[PDB]
Amino acid sequence: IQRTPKIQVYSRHPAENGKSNFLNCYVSGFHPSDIEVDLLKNGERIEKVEHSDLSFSKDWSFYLLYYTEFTPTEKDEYACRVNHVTLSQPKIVKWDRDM
Amino acid sequence: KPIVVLHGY
Amino acid sequence: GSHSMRYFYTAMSRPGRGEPRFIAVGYVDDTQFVRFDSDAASPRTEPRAPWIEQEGPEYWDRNTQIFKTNTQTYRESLRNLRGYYNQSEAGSHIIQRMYGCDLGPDGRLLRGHDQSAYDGKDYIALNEDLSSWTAADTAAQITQRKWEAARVAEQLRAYLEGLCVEWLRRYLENGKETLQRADPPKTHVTHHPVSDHEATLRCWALGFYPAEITLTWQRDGEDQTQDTELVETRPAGDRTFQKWAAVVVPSGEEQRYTCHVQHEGLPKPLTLRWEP
Repeated sequence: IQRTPKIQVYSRHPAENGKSNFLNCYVSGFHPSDIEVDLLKNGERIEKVEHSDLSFSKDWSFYLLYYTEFTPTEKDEYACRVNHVTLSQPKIVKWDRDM
Repeated sequence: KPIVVLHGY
Repeated sequence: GSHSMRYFYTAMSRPGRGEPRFIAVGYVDDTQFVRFDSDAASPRTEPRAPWIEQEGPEYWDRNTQIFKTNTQTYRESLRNLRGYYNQSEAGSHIIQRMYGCDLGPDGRLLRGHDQSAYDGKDYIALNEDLSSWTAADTAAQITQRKWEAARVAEQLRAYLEGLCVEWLRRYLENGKETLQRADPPKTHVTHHPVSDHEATLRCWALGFYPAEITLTWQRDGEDQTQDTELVETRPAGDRTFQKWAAVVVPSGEEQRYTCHVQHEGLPKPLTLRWEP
């Protein structure tokens, strides 16, 4: 009855250190629709994170895009924290610039 | 433009 | 070439946390253009694409009226479906509805759609004939009987063949510079060594619209479908989409591998290789 979210963490543009960009967390393939998504900078929750309007795919599973403006560096670690009824603990997916 | 409100389930 | 309009309705009950929430969104192809949320401070139909903003006050008032009435109608429907399945008042439940029209590469109606799900399971659907219903179970049979009495299929056929197509063509003309503009993918191949004698070749496609794309890896001109990791196409946030396909190759054998890209925005399909 319930489906766990797929999670992708990525940037809008090719990542360049010192250049302004957008950090995306795409959650998809989940049911029910209730979901908690935060973007993290070095483990700390980023404020003013926006998201797309709730929609669903042909298989009825929901999807949402969470996003914020960010400037990537060499040492700053970015991640996406997702909580859903299907998960016993919040899932942390790190940002890999090659993914 | 959406369709008019249709009968409930 | 081909175009579609879809509305997506979601109604979710939440016992002990207020009345069920109703959300409606509207799409033309892969472009959302309207939204409604019953949870909003002042619930109203809001523009989500620049080309819809030109619609007059009558349009927006009519949209809002429809979605406000739907909010109430769907709350009643959730109460009914709970009863159809002998479910308690304690659990949270979801009704989803999607409907709309498809056009071919000429303008006329290709196919109409109206489908409903309850808790993510197919519940009731309008058949392609736009005249009959397919009910999933004995619960959905009650809904079917109600819908036959209220002439729902007939109303849907009239809408899907008429207003749906008319408004889609209007939106396609008003938003032609984006909706009827296919942006080709920017493509490249990256090389990631995993061990002394294996490496990952990743074929990237970026900045493309619409979302429809074919990315494939070939070895000696043969599709590597079973050995290719293909991520779900993802939104960049600027209307465009991203995708990659990856294959693990033996080191030194990289030039036996070709990535093939098919997209509407391209003058010709692309063949790419890793360039050291």
